[PDB]
Amino acid sequence: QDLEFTRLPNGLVIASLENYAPASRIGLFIKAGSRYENSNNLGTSHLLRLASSLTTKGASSFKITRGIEAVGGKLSVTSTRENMAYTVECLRDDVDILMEFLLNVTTAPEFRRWEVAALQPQLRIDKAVALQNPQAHVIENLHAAAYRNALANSLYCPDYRIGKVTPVELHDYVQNHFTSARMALIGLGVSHPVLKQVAEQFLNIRGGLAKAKYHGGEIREQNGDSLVHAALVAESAAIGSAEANAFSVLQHVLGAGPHVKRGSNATSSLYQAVAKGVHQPFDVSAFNASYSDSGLFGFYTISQAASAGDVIKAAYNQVKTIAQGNLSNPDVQAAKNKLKAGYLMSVESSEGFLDEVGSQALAAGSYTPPSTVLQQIDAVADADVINAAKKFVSGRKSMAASGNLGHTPFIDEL
Amino acid sequence: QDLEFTRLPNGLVIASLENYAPASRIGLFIKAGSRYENSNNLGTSHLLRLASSLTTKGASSFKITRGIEAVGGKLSVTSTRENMAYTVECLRDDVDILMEFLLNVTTAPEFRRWEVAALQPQLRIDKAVALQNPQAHVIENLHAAAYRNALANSLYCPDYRIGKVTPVELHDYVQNHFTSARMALIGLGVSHPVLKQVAEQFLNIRGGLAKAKYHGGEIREQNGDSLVHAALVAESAAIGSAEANAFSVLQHVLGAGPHVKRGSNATSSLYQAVAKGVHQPFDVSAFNASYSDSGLFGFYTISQAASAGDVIKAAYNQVKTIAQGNLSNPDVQAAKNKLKAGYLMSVESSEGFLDEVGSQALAAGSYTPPSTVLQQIDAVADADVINAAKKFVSGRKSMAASGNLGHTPFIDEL
Amino acid sequence: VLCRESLRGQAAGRPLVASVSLNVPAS
Amino acid sequence: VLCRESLRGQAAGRPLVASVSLNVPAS
Repeated sequence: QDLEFTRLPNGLVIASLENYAPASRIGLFIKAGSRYENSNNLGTSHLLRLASSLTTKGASSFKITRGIEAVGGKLSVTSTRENMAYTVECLRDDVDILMEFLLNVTTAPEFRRWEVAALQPQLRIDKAVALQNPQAHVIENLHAAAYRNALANSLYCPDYRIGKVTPVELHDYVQNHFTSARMALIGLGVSHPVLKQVAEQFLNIRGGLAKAKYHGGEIREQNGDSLVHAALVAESAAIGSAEANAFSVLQHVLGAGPHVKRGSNATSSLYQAVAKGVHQPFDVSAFNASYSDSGLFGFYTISQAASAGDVIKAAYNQVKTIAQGNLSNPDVQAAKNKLKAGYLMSVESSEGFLDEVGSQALAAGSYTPPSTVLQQIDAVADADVINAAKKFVSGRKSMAASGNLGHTPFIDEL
Repeated sequence: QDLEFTRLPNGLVIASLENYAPASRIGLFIKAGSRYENSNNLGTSHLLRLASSLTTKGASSFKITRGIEAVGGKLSVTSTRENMAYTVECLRDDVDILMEFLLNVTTAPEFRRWEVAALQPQLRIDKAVALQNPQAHVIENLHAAAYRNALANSLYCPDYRIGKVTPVELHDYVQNHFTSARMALIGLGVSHPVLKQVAEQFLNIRGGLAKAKYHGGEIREQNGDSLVHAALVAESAAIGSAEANAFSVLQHVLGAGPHVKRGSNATSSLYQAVAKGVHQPFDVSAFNASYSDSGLFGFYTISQAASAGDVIKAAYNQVKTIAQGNLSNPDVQAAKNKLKAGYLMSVESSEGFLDEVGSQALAAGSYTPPSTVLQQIDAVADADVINAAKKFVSGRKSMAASGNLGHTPFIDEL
Repeated sequence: VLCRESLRGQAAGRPLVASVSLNVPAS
Repeated sequence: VLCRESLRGQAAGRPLVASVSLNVPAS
């Protein structure tokens, strides 16, 4: 009932936890997110995400699908800007069969010409569906506006590339980024000796391996949604800095979203700030993204098209308040309780815990128990929070919007 | 054999010239370009350009097409950012029939629901064809990057609007912008008394009526063309300022394009500047756009994708040279001769002259004979040219590019 | 969306995570 | 385009003018 963690000579982290539950769940996490694409292979990691049931050396495309379904299985693939994660769930008696599959897909895909060719239109489908959620518009643009290089890359292949990702490119991406050095093999409901064993033999992939440069920019998308999404961010702090915890707390001061169904959000600075003047449909939330080597911090509005000027300003002003001192301890206590509570809740599940343990394994090289985390959140000073707010107001801005942007301001309109 | 020009009480300019040629050519020019769209009716003037043979009060959709073709006719519609121009050519005996058509299309279109509905997909066709020329990509983005309002508008409807321009919107656009006050009725090969007559009765449209605010921006379009187009501009000078003539001369110093088939362009500053180092396919030219209330001046590159850094820098540097003094009188003489020659040549034709006379009628309110123009070009000082170059280097930059932009710099990379 | 109630909770504060599966819909 | 010769004259210096017609192709 304790997390066991080991690192191999070759750099591969292994974490497990025998909780003797009826279900077993294994993740292979990989420093292989969209940030690792260059201007020449854009979209490759997207295709790679979609491609997990193509034929491998060890099992046919048919065998992966039928074999996993036989036993009530699930094989699944997640990407952020920085990581990819291959997860298998099943009943505990069959982890053997699923590990076999997981190792095949990550260790020896074949990416046959005809299968890859065939999968190409899926790029468009998966992308098209994704872009239905207008948050994805704004957020992907936002990253593109903010950075010039890696974190700039969108997670979904750009149109000009759909049809045009090659077998060779898929191969290169895997061979170059799926290396022992850049993987974490996480395991809930299995024995740690057996994970070590598996990783020693089967994840022995010879280590085949720029800082993200935030520049600041602005990207507008005209349509006629009549609701305008906008995000406004400044450079923040990377994960693992105590600055990072400062921003996280500032996020929860300003308000990152609702705690009550149909809520008024009495406790959200931002929400009440907007609402003191504009009395119609809107939403607002602090945005906080913290990456290996950078971070974005700010807020996101959803306003009427006509009201976006009035809303974005009202929101920005609220952050200026914090930056110029106005923050009670009541407020910062509320913030920390929220963050503390929300953290613990986010690791309530098998899903959430696995993601956290694997996440940390890559990012640091270690496990931080929830107790220590809470200490680090308690350890943030109201001065640190006022500093983080100061940092945003004064820092160089990146912005992205979409909607009928008639009354949506440019950065240089404050 | 002299240009006759009159202005009505109601503001409508009329210019004619009886050259007793076998062909007659009438233009109705209108302050109704894309600049006059707001964020709510984007694309309307595009549809309006495509719509000229829809049914009018006076003649059916059928009658316009058949009637004009009967007599070997041509009816045609041009847009810039600032103007639209309806032109009819024919044999001189039939101007009566074509004037009838021109007046119908501009004075009383019906824009029936079903016809407008039906014309909608043409928006996509005309647009799709246009965007084949990659210059259009860059130049339309460039305007969008540079301005925040009118001159920002593209001449081709944005995708989100194709299908969605309404009869009502077409009507509003015509009723609001096709007014006596904002028109010029130009006429080569017809009697000026008869143009006055026509305009007095038939162009009596009651006058139904922001400065373009240049902000400066940057728009990148990733594809894989392997040739990178880029334009880099700074705010310039509006038409009618003597500053404007200064920029025009600077354009011809730096080099605006080739005088010889297969030419080396021994005389083009820019071309030789790039070519001293990069010895492969490229092209470069000064870009100069002068509008009612603003202007863009700079250069456009077409380079290898890998070379764009090296080319854009080499080009920018050449302008810095002019700005820091280095300009002989030999060079400025060459420039003026080019501009002078090219101006006179651009009005060699019926086409070109009509466009010039109509252009001026709107922009000033008068005709400037070519002799006076040449004086104004002669009247520019090498000091004025060095100033114009100075203005560019120091002025706030707008940029647009498209291609594989891997080695294409951002503004802030100089 | 036609009301604050329904609209709220849309404002983003998660940098995005794309997840696609074998036998579970993409998100 | 595979040569300087052919490439030259593409660099733009005309702000664009869209022209569509009745019986002449668009440009």
